[PDB]
Amino acid sequence: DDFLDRQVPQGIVTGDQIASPEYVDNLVISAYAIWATGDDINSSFSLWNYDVRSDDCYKGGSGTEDGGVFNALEISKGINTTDWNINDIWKRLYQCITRANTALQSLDQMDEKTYPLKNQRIAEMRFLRGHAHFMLKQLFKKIVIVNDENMEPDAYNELSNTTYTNDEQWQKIADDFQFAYDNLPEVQIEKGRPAQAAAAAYLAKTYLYKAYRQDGADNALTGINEEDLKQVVKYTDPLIMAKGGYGLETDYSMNFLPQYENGAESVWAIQYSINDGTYNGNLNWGMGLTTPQILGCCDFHKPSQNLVNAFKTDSQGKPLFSTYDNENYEVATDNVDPRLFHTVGMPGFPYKYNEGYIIQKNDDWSRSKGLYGYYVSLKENVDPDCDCLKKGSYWASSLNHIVIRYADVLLMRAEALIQLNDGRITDAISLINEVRSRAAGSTMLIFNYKEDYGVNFKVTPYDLKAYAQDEAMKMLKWERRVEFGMESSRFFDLVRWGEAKDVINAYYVTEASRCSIYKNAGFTENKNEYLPVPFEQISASNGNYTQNFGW
Amino acid sequence: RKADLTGAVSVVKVDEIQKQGENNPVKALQGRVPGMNITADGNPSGSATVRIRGIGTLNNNDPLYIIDGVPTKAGMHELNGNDIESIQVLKDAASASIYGSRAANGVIIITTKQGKKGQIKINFDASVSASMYQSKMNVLNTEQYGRAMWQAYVNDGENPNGNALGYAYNWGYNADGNPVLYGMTLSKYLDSKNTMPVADTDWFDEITRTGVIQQYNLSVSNGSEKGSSFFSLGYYKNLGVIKDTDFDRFSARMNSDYKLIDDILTIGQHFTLNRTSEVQAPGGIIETALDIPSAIPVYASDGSWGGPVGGWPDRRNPRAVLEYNKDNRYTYWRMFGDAYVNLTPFKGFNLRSTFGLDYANKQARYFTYPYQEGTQTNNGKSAVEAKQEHWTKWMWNAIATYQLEVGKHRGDVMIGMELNREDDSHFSGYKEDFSILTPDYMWPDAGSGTAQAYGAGEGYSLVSFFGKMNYSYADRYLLSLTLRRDGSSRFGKNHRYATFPSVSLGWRITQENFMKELTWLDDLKLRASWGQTGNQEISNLARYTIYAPNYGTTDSFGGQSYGTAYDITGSNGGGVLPSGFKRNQIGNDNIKWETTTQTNVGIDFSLFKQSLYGSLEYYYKKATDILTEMAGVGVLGEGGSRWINSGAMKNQGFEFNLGYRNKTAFGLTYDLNGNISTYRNEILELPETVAANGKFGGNGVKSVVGHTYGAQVGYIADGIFKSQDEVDNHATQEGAAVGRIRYRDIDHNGVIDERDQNWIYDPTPSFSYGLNIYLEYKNFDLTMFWQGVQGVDIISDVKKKSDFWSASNVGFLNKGTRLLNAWSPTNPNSDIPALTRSDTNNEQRVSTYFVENGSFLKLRNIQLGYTVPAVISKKMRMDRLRFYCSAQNLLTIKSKNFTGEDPENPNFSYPIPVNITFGLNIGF
Amino acid sequence: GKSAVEAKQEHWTKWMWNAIATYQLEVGKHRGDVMIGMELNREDDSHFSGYKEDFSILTPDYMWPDAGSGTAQAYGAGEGYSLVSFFGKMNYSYADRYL
Amino acid sequence: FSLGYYKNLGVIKDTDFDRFSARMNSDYKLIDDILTIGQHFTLNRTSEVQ
Ligand SMILES: OC[C@H]1O[C@@](CO)(OC[C@H]2O[C@@](CO)(OC[C@H]3O[C@@](CO)(OC[C@H]4O[C@@](CO[C@]5(CO)O[C@H](CO)[C@@H](O)[C@@H]5O)(OC[C@H]5O[C@@](CO)(OC[C@H]6O[C@](O)(CO)[C@@H](O)[C@@H]6O)[C@@H](O)[C@@H]5O)[C@@H](O)[C@@H]4O)[C@@H](O)[C@@H]3O)[C@@H](O)[C@@H]2O)[C@@H](O)[C@@H]1O
Ligand SMILES: OC[C@H]1O[C@@](CO)(OC[C@H]2O[C@@](CO)(OC[C@H]3O[C@@](CO)(OC[C@H]4O[C@](O)(CO)[C@@H](O)[C@@H]4O)[C@@H](O)[C@@H]3O)[C@@H](O)[C@@H]2O)[C@@H](O)[C@@H]1O
Ligand SMILES: [Mg+2]
Ligand SMILES: [Mg+2]
Repeated sequence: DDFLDRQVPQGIVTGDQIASPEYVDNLVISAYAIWATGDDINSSFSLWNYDVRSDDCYKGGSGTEDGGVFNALEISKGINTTDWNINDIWKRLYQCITRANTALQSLDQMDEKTYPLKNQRIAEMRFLRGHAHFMLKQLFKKIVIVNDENMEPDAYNELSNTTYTNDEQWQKIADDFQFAYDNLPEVQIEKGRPAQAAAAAYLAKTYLYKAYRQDGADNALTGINEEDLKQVVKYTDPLIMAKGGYGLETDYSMNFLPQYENGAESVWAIQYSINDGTYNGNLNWGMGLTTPQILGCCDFHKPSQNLVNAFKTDSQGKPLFSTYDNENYEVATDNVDPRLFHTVGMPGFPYKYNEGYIIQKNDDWSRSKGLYGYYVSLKENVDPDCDCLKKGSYWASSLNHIVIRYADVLLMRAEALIQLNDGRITDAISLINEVRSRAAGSTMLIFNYKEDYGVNFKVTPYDLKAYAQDEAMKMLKWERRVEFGMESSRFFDLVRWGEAKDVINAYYVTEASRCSIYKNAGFTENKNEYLPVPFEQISASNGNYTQNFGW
Repeated sequence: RKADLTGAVSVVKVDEIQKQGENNPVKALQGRVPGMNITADGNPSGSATVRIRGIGTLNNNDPLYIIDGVPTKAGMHELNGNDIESIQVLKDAASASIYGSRAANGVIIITTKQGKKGQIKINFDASVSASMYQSKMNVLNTEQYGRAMWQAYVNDGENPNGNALGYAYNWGYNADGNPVLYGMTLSKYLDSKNTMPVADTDWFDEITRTGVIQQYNLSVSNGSEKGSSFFSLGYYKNLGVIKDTDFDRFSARMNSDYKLIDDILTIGQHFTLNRTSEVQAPGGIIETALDIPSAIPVYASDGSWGGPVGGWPDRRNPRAVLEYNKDNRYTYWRMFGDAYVNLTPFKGFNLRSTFGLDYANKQARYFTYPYQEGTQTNNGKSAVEAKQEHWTKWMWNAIATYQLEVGKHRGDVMIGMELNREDDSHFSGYKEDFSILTPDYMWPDAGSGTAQAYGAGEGYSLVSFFGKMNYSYADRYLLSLTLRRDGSSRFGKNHRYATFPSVSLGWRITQENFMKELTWLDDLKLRASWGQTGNQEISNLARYTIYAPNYGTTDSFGGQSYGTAYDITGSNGGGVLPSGFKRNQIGNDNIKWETTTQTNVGIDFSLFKQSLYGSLEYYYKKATDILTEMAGVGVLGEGGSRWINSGAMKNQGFEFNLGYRNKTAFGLTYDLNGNISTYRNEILELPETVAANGKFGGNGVKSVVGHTYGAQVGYIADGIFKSQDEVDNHATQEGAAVGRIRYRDIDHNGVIDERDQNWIYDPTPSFSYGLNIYLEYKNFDLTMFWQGVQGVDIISDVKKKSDFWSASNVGFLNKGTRLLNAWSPTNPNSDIPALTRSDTNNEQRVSTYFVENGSFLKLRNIQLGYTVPAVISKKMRMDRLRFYCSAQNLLTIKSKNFTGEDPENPNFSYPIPVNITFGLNIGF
Repeated sequence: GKSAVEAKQEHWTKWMWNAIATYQLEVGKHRGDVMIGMELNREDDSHFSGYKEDFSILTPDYMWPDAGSGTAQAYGAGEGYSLVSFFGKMNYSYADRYL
Repeated sequence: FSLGYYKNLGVIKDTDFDRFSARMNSDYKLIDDILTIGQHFTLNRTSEVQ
């Protein structure tokens, strides 16, 4: 009886045909596309939504109710495990993981001689899976390590987040990066595919995060591992970076301009494209909410006054380590790092180096009517006349999101050298001085401000001499804060250093005066440094997922 | 005459159905059938949702309609309902199994009019109705909005003059220190450009109108001893209360039957062709009208559409949305045909071969005009979307029937073979960059921008072998045995076919000789039935692991398109990016039919010479191996959803129908038809992931297993705080203050957290009842139908936007009028929480505050008619001339606990208007 | 290696309304038929098509516009016309011999 | 009432034309000779490869 058997699936490919050798390359491309099309406005792979907990920025929008879960995260009060954003980001990151795993499973069943690039594709897929695992580990201390591509779906119910310890989970994450470094080519003709230098840098970052041990039930620092720091120093050697032709850009702003995409400092970035056959293009929809009110709506990701005061420098060109936040920065009487105007758009200054748009303290630039200030983030925003910006119900651009920057590699190397304390502090000081020298010369688009707004730029490298470990670490922290503002890494750095509680409490106390949202804010010592495991996931996998400490 | 005589069958009087004058015949019998819930939003079309015997499965629950022996599941709003002679609802699995393999959710049997033997009839029905918008939500005007904003500002302790919305408040303090408002003033223009003058706009009145409904039917019916025919024409038009929304329908039906030889070779056919053209309301139009403040003018200074400027909340102009949506008109051609041949080799043998066809063709052309309403714009985006959809279903049926009348033993043996075959397809073209921006010019050839092409197809087939045996002894003992073997293309070869038995017993107690002295008891019958039915209403691609090349061409909100296209080279596009495949679902080769076992016990009675009739039914439904689409575990990633037989539902229900018709000494004929029904639904088994995500209830907090389908868990609101002492004495919670909602401490741990939640919402009414009254007196007929629902709870979203300030995603939105009666030191006698601009207490959480008593009792239809005396009609050659005036949804009574209005539709769905209709019937 | 799909849809809808008034007379050997008529004809045509490229399996089951991964095109047009007629006809017969 | 099925396979391979047809005509006379209401309908489905 062929009555019930003529009909076949229409417009789809069955599961038994996806393993064919002629589709695997397609699947590889899939594993990249999920990193550009799998992020929503409230859950972006840049993780700016969950970085509002730090002291760098507030949460934009009309008010606190605009993203109430994110407001609760920012104030660290009234956070429930049954929140949609936490489960959503968990599910999206694991979706990326399983897409990479499917591509890996397709790759592993192919002959090496017929497909010469099997090892390189496998290394790339392992790199993407490790990147997703690393971001999950940053968001959640306890995660499920899905590193078996040849796993049946029915076995996925048997997985648990307590199978490996914290150190074991970090090692499992770093294994993929080690394999990628051992297998990735030195240089990639296609900028989308990661190179060996990117794998080495991300492996060094993973080892650096592994060094700050979080042993025990609680989330408190329990010591620094020397072997992890040695591995970091080994995998951050300047020879490896120079072999791939990576280095600091001549100007800071080129790291955040469409005209200078895929630059020397862009070690690895997510490739966002426009006019590519898509409905609106593979734009950065995750940053669509961050556009200012002049662009039309949602005014999200507004930098805080604390960051602006941190950008202020003294007469000697050094940051104010203790009196930066005592008084607000004054354009006429305070020396300022030039990096501020490449990061924060202050009122009375051109927006994204456009003289036709001037930021004002009115409703045209603020959606909350001064509740979250009038500062505008500029790193993810573009010029309104770019032609690279499109309206797809949310203003998004094709500017690439740089996951790894060479300045980050230098700062990790400096931090590892400082923590080692094996008579190599001067090398870290030299790296910090190199970063500061790069910052000082970054005035190719803001040179006229001195003769237009009375802006005084004063940045000088630190003198090369003997420095105490605590002083050098403080200077490294300040350089990281003033270098990676608005880049969604401040809270993770605070958690890794183990000083998140004190810094967050001080920020809450200081900003309660100028921001009412912090009136009842409070940070718990061992509860709010990591996002709780979603309650839906724990219910779905009974007796397998354990909630983080403090919940 | 029931078509089963031994099952739970409800016969609907079609004459009372046409009285309501509804386009959809199903919507007319909204509360006239026990254990059958009809929910209609109120749109111009008659589209409605039907639930028979409660919720019976975790899959599609629409019942299987049968028209002239052809089964279907499409709504009847697109078919002419004025040519129906009989309606029968088969709510029992045993009785409805023989009518198809899709009878798990119940079968509604609809018979079309046919020519009555030996006579001709023509009927012309005309009807003109006015529909008026009644459920007008009360929203704050300009002064009320300013007063509410000032109250919120002073309650929060902030300066009310910093609102930055043009409101300047003159205010002070009273003797007790409570703030008091003396007066308010407004800036003439909302923006510094003097382009948006301030105004007091009634948006609900602006977007609503008085709709006009027209109905014209003309039917002719032809009978003979030797054959028959019937031809009907119909036109319906309905303008909704919401502007630029309408629905019209043309219909033409032709039925015929011919008898050859003497009684052999009976060839018949029933065909109907319908053309429905509709413009629907945009999604959330009522929500948009409610949200936008009244200060925004309809038109700007330059004549363009008004919109928010400056600090006003970002909401589009509802009038502009309706104006731009008026061109999104879709045309739908429906085609329901059937041809059958019947052969009688001898007296007792019948062979029927039937072929039924259903062809549907939908063509739509949607337009996206550029709009600029203040700060609301789409960057001048103009686009056209031409969409075409085809549905083609055909069924072939073969029936062999034999009847025997040996002595007092009556035996009917029937066998049947049925094939059902459905194919669906759709495709659409998308174009952009238009210049003239008119529907005449917006065609894909005239575009000058990016173009997209979408297209898909699917289908399935069903095979059935069924048998039915009926035995009658002394016309007193009845036995029925039916057996079905059903297979579908949605299952694998191993689990393709399944067997379903059903048995029915019946005893006519009145026929027994031991109660001939009970003259009052005219008729009494006790029947029981136990049946099994199969359900397979799932996705066609259920057992396959789906990989699809989702390039990302489909529009997505928020950018979560999950497309497969990456600029691997890094050139910011400029061509065709490399693509791939993504997983949509994981295949499951072990899926099989879902088995629904139904046990029914009924008692039918008739007393006082067919004067007091009625029935009482009790049913127990148990659905097992329910085909449910479980989601992924969470680490399984995309495509982790798969179909599995891991479900279990239980439904225990009671139904009671009664009817009393009698005349009067002075010439009044009164007929009362009452009906009452109740049911309890429970979920016994459920997959762990399904219970975790809470798609069927529990809100993802607690498993819905062991509770009613759709039940919701939330907090408990124990009033509001009225003093600092009450806040201190109560258990600590975040955001606790004076005038805020107090939440009960369920576990008595001293702190309010996510663990202080309990079952608060149960979407099951205590009982639903209906009552129809028909009075005849001196050529005057009065019809009055009441429908009531008692014991039902409803989650109110309008309350969240009426009892709270700044409880929405964006602030400064327009709220309800009752918000003015909020708690304050000046007004302590109030339960509404005090106004605030910050939701520190997090009052948007699910709680008993938003749960309201939805019990209601409304007059669904009242009709007063006059019939012309027979002598005048015979003078005018008409056999019957009648006039009537009717009111639909005229009056309703609601519980005092329901703060809102229209308990039937307590949300932002389409409103239900009051219809005043005048009609005439001519029987030439 | 060019693979493409072209899904085309065309609709034609014509309707005519006609009114005829006829009178016949049989006076003696004179037969007279007088007819008048009013006619309206109304035709509307439309068509639209979608075009997709870059297919992999290359079978009719798989070739659908959603399954494509290349450049897409959209074509579409419409037209129509109407006709109005007022006509009259007179027939005269004498002795069934002269017409 | 008429039903019809036609199928033609051309001499050239992979070219064919089939057609289903259903026609229903009727007329009714009311009163004695006034009010003659009639109708003629036909529905056809032709599938062709050229
Ligand atoms: O998933 C489970 C659970 O999650 C819920 C709970 O709320 O939502 C989360 C779920 O929803 C998404 C939607 O993708 O995010 C919504 C979430 O994001 C927030 C900030 O956190 O708002 C984001 C901004 O979006 C805006 C923008 O509005 C407009 C309309 O296009 O965009 C343009 C700018 O390009 C502006 O001109 C326009 O204002 O609003 C979108 C938001 O608005 C909603 C929510 O009520 O409804 C408003 C609609 O009403 C209309 O009148 C009818 O169409 C329209 O005017 C308007 O669109 C809803 O439709 C949209 O989601 C802007 O207002 C916001 O600032 C939060 O406010 C919001 O909660 C997903 O990311 C996330 O997964 C529920 O879905 C569910 O219970
Ligand atoms: O809705 C999902 C499911 O419905 C199918 C199966 O018939 O087709 C429905 C398509 O119609 C869409 C928009 O095109 O929405 C429904 C609207 O179209 C109308 C027109 O009458 O309904 C069409 C179709 O749905 C019923 O109304 C449901 O009972 C049927 O009577 C009728 O056959 C109108 O009523 C609705 O507003 C959209 O849902 C679908 O494309 C499948 O195509 C689809 O899988
Ligand atoms: Mg790019
Ligand atoms: Mg408690």
